[PDB]
Amino acid sequence: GSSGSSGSTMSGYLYRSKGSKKPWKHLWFVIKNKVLYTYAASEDVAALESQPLLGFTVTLVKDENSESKVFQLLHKGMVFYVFKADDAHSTQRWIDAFQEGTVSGPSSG
Repeated sequence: GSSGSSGSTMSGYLYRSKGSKKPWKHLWFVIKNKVLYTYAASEDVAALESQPLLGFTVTLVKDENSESKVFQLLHKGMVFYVFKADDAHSTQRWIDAFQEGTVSGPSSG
């Protein structure tokens, strides 16, 4: 329960990695139709890749660079790729953004 609503679920440059000690990758990402699309530039003409968050998972990682500003994209239980967010606040967003992506929301009403 925070932030208004004006734009896509989440969109911002992040750093992809296959784990620690691995080289980061500056790429653009977006969340649409509950799918994690890949990009290169904000003003891109087409997504580099597209991967649905159906069955996937997310979790916070200790990491060395950050303490709680970087997460990992789990898939079936195994880490698919790493992701670093600007600040902690952001991370949480991406996290919940990735968490609420695989799920469909809790039971209400």
